[PDB]
Amino acid sequence: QLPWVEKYRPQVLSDIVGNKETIDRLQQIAKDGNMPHMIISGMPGIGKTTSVHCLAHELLGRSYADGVLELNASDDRGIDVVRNQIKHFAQKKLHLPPGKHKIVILDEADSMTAGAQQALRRTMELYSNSTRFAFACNQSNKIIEPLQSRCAILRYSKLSDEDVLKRLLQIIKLEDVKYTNDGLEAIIFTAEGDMRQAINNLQSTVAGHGLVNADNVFKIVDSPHPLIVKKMLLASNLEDSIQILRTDLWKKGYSSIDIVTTSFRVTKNLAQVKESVRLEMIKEIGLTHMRILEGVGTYLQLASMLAKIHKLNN
Amino acid sequence: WVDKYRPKSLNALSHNEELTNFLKSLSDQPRDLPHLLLYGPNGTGKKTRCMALLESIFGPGVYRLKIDVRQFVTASNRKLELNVVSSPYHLEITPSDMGNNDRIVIQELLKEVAQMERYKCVIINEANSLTKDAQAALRRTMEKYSKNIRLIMVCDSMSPIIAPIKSRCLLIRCPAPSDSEISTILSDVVTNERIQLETKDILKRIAQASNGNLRVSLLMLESMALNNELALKSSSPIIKPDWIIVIHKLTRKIVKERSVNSLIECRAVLYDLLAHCIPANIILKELTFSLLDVETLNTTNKSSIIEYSSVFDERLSLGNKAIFHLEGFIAKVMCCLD
Amino acid sequence: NLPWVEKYRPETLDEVYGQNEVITTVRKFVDEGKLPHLLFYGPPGTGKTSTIVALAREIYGKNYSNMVLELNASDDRGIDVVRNQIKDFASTRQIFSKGFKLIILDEADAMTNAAQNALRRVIERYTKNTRFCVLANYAHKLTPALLSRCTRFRFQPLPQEAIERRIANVLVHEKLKLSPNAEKALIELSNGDMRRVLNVLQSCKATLDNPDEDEISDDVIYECCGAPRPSDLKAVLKSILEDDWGTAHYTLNKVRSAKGLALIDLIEGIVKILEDYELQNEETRVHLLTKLADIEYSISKGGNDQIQGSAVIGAIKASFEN
Amino acid sequence: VREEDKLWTVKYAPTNLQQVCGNKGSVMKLKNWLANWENSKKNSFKHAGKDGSGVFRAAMLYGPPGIGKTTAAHLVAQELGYDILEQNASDVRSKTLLNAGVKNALDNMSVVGYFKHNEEAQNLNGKHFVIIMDEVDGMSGGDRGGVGQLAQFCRKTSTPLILICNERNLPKMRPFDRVCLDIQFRRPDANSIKSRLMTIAIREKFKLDPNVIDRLIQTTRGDIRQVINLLSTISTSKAWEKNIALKPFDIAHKMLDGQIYSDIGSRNFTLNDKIALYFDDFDFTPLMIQENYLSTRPSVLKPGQSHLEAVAEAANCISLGDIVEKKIRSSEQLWSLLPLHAVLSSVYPASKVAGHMAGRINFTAWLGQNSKSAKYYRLLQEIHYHTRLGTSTDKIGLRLDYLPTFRKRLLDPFLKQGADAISSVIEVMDDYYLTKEDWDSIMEFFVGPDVTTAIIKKIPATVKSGFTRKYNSMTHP
Amino acid sequence: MLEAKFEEASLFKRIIDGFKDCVQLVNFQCKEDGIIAQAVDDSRVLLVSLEIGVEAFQEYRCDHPVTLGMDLTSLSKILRCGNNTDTLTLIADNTPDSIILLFEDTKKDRIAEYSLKLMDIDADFLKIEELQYDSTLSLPSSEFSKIVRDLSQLSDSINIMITKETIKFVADGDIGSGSVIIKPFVDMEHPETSIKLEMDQPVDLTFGAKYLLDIIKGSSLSDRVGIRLSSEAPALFQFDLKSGFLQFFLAPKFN
Ligand SMILES: Nc1ncnc2c1ncn2[C@@H]1O[C@H](COP(=O)(O)OP(=O)(O)OP(O)(O)=S)[C@@H](O)[C@H]1O
Ligand SMILES: Nc1ncnc2c1ncn2[C@@H]1O[C@H](COP(=O)(O)OP(=O)(O)OP(O)(O)=S)[C@@H](O)[C@H]1O
Ligand SMILES: Nc1ncnc2c1ncn2[C@@H]1O[C@H](COP(=O)(O)OP(=O)(O)OP(O)(O)=S)[C@@H](O)[C@H]1O
Ligand SMILES: Nc1ncnc2c1ncn2[C@@H]1O[C@H](COP(=O)(O)OP(=O)(O)O)[C@@H](O)[C@H]1O
Ligand SMILES: [Mg+2]
Ligand SMILES: [Mg+2]
Ligand SMILES: [Mg+2]
Repeated sequence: QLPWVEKYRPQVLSDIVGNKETIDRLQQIAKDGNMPHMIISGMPGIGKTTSVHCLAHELLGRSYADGVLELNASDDRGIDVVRNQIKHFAQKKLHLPPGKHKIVILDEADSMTAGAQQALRRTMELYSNSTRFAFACNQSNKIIEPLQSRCAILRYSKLSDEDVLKRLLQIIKLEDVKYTNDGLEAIIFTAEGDMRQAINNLQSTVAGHGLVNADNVFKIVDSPHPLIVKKMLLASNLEDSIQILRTDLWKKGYSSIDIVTTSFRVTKNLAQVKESVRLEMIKEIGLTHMRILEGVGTYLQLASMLAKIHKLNN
Repeated sequence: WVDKYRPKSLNALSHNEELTNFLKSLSDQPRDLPHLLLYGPNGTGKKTRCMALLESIFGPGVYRLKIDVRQFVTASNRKLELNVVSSPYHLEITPSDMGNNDRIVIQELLKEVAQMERYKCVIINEANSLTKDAQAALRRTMEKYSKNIRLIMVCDSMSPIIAPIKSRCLLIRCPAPSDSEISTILSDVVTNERIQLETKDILKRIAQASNGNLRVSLLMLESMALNNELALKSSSPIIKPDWIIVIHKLTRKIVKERSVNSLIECRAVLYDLLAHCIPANIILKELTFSLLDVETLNTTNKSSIIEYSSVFDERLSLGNKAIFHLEGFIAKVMCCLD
Repeated sequence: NLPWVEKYRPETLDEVYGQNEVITTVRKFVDEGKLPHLLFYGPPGTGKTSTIVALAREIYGKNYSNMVLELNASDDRGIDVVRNQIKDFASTRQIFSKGFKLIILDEADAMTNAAQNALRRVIERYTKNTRFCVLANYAHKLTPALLSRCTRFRFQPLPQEAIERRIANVLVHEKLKLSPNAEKALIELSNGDMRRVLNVLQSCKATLDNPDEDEISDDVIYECCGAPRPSDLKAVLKSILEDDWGTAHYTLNKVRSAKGLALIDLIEGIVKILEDYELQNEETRVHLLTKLADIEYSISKGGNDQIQGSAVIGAIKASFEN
Repeated sequence: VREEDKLWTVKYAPTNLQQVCGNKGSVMKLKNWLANWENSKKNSFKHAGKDGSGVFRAAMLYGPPGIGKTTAAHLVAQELGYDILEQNASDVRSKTLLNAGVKNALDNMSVVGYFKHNEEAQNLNGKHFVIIMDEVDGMSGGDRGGVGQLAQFCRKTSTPLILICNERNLPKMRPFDRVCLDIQFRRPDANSIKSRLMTIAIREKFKLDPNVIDRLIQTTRGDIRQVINLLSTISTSKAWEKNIALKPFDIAHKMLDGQIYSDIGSRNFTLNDKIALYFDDFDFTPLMIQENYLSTRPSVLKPGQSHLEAVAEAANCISLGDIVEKKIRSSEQLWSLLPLHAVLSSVYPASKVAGHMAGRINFTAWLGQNSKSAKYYRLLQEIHYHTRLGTSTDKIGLRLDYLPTFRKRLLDPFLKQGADAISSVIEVMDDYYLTKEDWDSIMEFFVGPDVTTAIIKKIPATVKSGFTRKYNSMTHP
Repeated sequence: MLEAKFEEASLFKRIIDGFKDCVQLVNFQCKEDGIIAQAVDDSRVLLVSLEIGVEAFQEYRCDHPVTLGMDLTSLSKILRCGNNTDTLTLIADNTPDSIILLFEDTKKDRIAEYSLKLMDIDADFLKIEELQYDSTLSLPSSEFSKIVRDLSQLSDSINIMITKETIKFVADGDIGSGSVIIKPFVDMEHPETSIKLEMDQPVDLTFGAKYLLDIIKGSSLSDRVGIRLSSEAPALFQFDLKSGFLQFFLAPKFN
């Protein structure tokens, strides 16, 4: 077998779907070649690493194997590496087209020690005539302030719904899969922006149950069913909600964190109730979540959360 | 000025004869002195009592002490330092300069001092800013080393101290000086400083307006003597510090005008007060009591004031950005008073 | 000589209970030979470790001591460990090995985000020469990438039939008699963790083995577990709902003192009892749940015990007024 | 080799000492110290000439990142015609390696400086050394015994030894306490940076709105390299400053709109879209929402809830979101709490007090106030470290009680006694170990009716000169 | 581009190992006259120049002048491989991104070609003008190396004196002091034991110990080392070669 996320990974910059502004920025960068040092920040699985990889590929053409140094969390990045190997790579003579430059792609820059990030400063400041640096990070706060200021910051928003839907439809058309609209909406729901997780859940559903259907997705996700949680959060009499939470969710060994997270996610999408009541229900569920994370996970906390949600809905 | 008239013995004390009698009693046992926990309001002179007790046990040379700096490495790769003022017989640890590394420094320093071998004294200032982990480490240190480290900790409102620590130490309290005794000390001061008083009513007036805080009373007497050319008459416009006047002007602006157009300037004044080394809890307490002092409000408004003040004081003690909670408290106050 | 927790540990796939839905799947995976990376996650005392060790011993037989590497949580777990040990074990190919190795990471939810990123990159790199198996208690503290990379397996708690079968097998292989209500109270208090059951059994064995023939009554089980008996809960609730303030306070105090009761478990039992009453109004239930949750949250930080007890009594009383 | 393919920071680097924007005083101080270091060496570094800058061997540069410290140091060393022997973080500056490499060259001469030009009478310092230790703060764990060895290098040296760091008051930088002179580079003002950006823009044949330039200079918090690097992005035009550069402003503009939270608009813009709008920038959105949530004319008010109640509830939710953010930053592994924070600090107050913007969206100011509070707390901590021997108080009660009367005793004589009270003033200053800098710091911490920045300059400068020249003769410790 | 064929592969190995400890990055300017190189110390105190004419190459063909800037640690790692009785060959292509070093055995087909990645260095090439040095002398390299290795065990500075046709080395450390003097003389029996001297002004200089210890490593190239000292100019140490020279320019100390 073969993972779809690995098989259908975009190799050309145009195939990347998502942020429309920064992808066009990188398109013009590859068209010109004068790429500056850049940090790329954003939430996981929204197309950070693939973006910089495609950029380097399209920018260097046939010389990618000789003019690119990649360093992820697997490779050793301490003090000796940044002082010896990176410095000897930056000085390496290489005759490229007039606009191109050697590229150093540092993925998961957050794991790089601050003391290790110190050494990179003069190494990237001095040899900026034949070497450019591209950091890829989740949180741009763990990068030291000097490196934070030396390079251009590129933020990647979380994926919307129409973009993930378009990508999934492309994948289905290329793979000739049987599906339905409710299944795709369930994929969008369980993904919430993670293109990688969306594609993986799609492939797992197709491999396990063949047909992309709501019950199949909700049986392969191992998460509480969104319909039953919505019924819990929308029952008229409180005892019905308490009985639902007791018998249908608490007995089957679900983790309280998962229950609160699913309630949060379904309350976000309840497009039938008003907006203010949604915000207040989210506030209550979030207070209950903060209580849960502090060490107490008794059923009484979820019962009180449901009670307060009903008190608000009345 | 004030430090020039600071007692240097239990006999030189001129206040709380019960307390000085009990300390003279306790100083009869230099070989067995239990741990002491002094608690009482600010400016009562607990540090004076502690240093006088030390002078009674040890020599009178305990008051000539030298400052020192000590830097150490933690479990991680951070090397941080503190400043301890030490004497030939005692040392004063003030775990206030450091934010969260109280436990490591207290553990290391106590374990290092407890291997010098007749014992040594460790004075813990601000015993309420100690994280519970640091407090537990201190209690275990007390449990281990008891023949070289006799702990004396001064603090105020000793609620953030776990009962495991209260059990081992002797709880001693220092009540604020009554207005009569404050007036007596002020009279002694103006006598030894030949200040030309027109009457003795100014002393009682200062004692009343000082709210039983001895050191701020002495210091405001100092501040007023240099504005009347050492001749204090009956018409004395009592001088308040700058931040108190700012807080009172803020209170008057809150009472007189109730709108967001004034809330902007209120936030500006809060920013200006905070950025000049002033805590949040002090601002909140002063603003609350000032708003309660105003005579135009009824009892329901005062009850709402104190309830919101309690809620936002809890939230200030739980949060980290004080301007948010202060602006929220003032907004709720303006809402209720509207 | 060794404790029952270590003695009665299963050694084959047949000696696991209440997990048939996963046992058939792992048997399909071992007969197919296409065993991918696995994630076993669930509440403690369920059989994840036992199942994976039995599966490894079945697949590799005697080569288990060579092609199976077990690693636990925070073994000096910097990025350096994932760079050296796991990476060498994955990359290095044995002299006479056919197939793939197995690296089982026990309680591997205590890894930092950087450590989990290193692990996901490693499993991505050498996914053709070895397969991994990650064990977890809470599947919400893992990076979604590592979760998506492998196949999930949730370990639902042990049902009543499985635990009853296991305690029967333990009983017939030991010198103990067990009363009818004893197993009922046992299953009610254990909540479905086999480890706690095998612990408390040998505990009450060593506790009441005076004539080698005493019967384990519910008293000794409630003592060894440190849980209240439902009769005391009903009695204290009755006293609160019926008597006045002083008598109810004294009753609560004596019940929580003479037996050693924590307010947390007492509140759990009290709300469990109140869950099945025929309350006519609704505001009573809402106020009760809210105030009791607030009491539990405040107890979680260790206030003044008597104050929280009086607050519990006041909430229960003021809730039942309609 | 090409004029274009170089970055915009290296291509537009300063060349003289009149293009360095901001901090002219510190540059002139460094230049006048380096020029007179020769005569200071002649006098064995014991005669402090007219500035107290004749006894120190090493100069130390510090300040926020992106001001020109490295550029100023290099240009000052080059103007005098010296030869720059530079070592930085990328070199292993251990104790043994420093003793081997640099220590043997503290007093030697240069070969390249000799052979470059030695016949024409330009300047006699064409062959001397100027050792620049850049990023001394960057001494990581792999450089053992570096800070102490450099502190020892400060003394016993024979050539100008410039040092550069980013945080002077860091404990690791303590061994540089009094053994070297230390000047400070402040964040440049908006006028000089605006002039430099205008020069660059007209030089690159493109014009921008001055308001956008002001917003940029505000966002970058005074960093010049950062704003230049961000401006270089214009070539790759409202889309540029709308999407990439001025993102938090547009986030605040979209969130505070009144048409979104309406029923007609909410059906087109879901709550998930607003949470994504927050996630766009989760570092500046809470502060931006808190700064200007009370400067809009609302339109979503309830029938019976005035503006004050709405702003009060918004501030309550802001406080709750602040608590949630603190809980999040207590342990990063709880990033799952990030969406909840999203609704508390960001979405809820905006939805509560949305409407139409009255004026213009003002950037957040909490960062500058936090920096000012940190600086003043450091100064007060130093003052207490000095005065603790004879006050018997805590670091916070000092500012509360003692500071007003201290200011009175230290200044008010200068208002009524004229200038003969200096012998008394220093007397008080001799009792509390205070210095002239301590006097300035004490004079600084005052707000309200007792503002001193206006009053301080009213006294005659002759009194200041006499006080300074009289304090120089005595020393208490 | 260029094809250079050494007669004995040990020659370039000794050349590189002679000064591989004073400079980390060196530039080799390949012209038609031969190979010229100059490199400054990392502390800008000790310059190293090297000239090797076409007479030292069995066959040397250069299409057009080029600059091969390579490391010395990697070049020493590569040159450490080949045996002595081989035929080293240096080859470079147009726009050289890497140099090729062939090792061929005369009586075998064992050809071993290695590749080395060239570095990029800013050509801070200063030009050296001949100066009339006051004192010019020449002495056996073993004698000078022994004297330096003996004197350096005392302090970190060595003082040289040339006065009235007398050479003097002096060292004064904390553990003691030491002094050596040399008188010029010559012997027809073995001219490799003669100490030449041509003095125009008595000169007194002081040099660093570590730099002299790094310089004396060149004693393996030749046996007669020449020294040129001036009153204030940097000292010149010269080791002659069958087709060229290796020169160390050393900067004096201050009083
Ligand atoms: N916009 C996109 N279009 C198509 N595929 C995408 C997109 N974004 C993510 N993916 C898929 O997601 C997979 C995961 O790779 P990346 O997105 O590069 O991971 P990442 O963004 O670096 O997140 P990390 O590694 O956890 S910080 C890719 O192999 C793609 O198949
Ligand atoms: N399904 C089961 N069937 C039979 N015995 C079991 C079962 N689960 C647990 N046990 C017993 O309980 C012991 C503990 O099992 P473990 O596999 O260690 O539990 P666990 O799944 O690893 O949960 P942890 O380690 O607390 S996270 C085993 O050695 C057995 O004796
Ligand atoms: N005053 C200034 N005017 C114009 N450009 C400046 C100025 N200061 C810095 N720069 C820019 O910044 C580049 C050099 O950065 P520096 O500010 O010298 O770095 P730095 O001051 O050492 O701060 P670090 O290294 O991050 S702690 C110059 O080439 C300019 O592009
Ligand atoms: N018995 C006393 N007689 C005279 N002055 C006193 C007496 N007790 C306290 N004081 C004065 O009170 C001042 C403040 O006391 P201190 O211990 O500094 O308060 P805090 O505990 O707030 O630091 C001291 O300067 C001291 O002069
Ligand atoms: Mg990535
Ligand atoms: Mg286990
Ligand atoms: Mg710099």
